Amino acid sequence: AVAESVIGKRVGDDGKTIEYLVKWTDMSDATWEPQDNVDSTLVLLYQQQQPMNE
Repeated sequence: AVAESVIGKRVGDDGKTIEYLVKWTDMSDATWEPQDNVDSTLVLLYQQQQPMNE
């Protein structure tokens, strides 16, 4: 339950993403990365993929 590891999306960080998945460095499968701008620092990046507008 901390901001450390974040690497989960339904695709790659190139130009064809699909969905958000957040994975911590202790309890994998927490919240979400891509469509999840509830951080703006660790997610927004993996969300660079997702405009966070669905």
